[PDB]
Amino acid sequence: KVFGRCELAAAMKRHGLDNYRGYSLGNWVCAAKFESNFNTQATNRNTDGSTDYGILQINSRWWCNDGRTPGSRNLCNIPCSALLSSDITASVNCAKKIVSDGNGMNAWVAWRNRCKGTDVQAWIRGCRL
Ligand SMILES: [Cl-]
Ligand SMILES: [Cl-]
Ligand code: NA
Repeated sequence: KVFGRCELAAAMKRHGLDNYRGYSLGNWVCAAKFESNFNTQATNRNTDGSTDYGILQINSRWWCNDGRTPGSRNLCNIPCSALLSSDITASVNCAKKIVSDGNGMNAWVAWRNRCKGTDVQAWIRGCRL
């Protein structure tokens, strides 16, 4: 499923990302945009053999099991495919675990590179929340 920008902002809030660990909703929306273009089914192979999945491109090296990332962990205790669902519950929950891991959203390199330091409020501007 490919969400609309305001559609994704509302769902992320309903799912509690709003100011989670101090990250306002616009940070999350911004990250989702650049990681997956708002597409729950997005996947990309990393040069190390791991793969990123879903709207926030969560990695199989650490967070989910996809059965083909040797020596990896499954910290979110979920199969990576659950991160590709129209239902963003597993991606949201696993994202909360990641942002809580001590480096916050810097875990998302694309957030650090394209959102951090910018006016992220623009991502939820216009949206009824
Ligand atoms: Cl594996
Ligand atoms: Cl932080
Ligand atoms: Na894994």
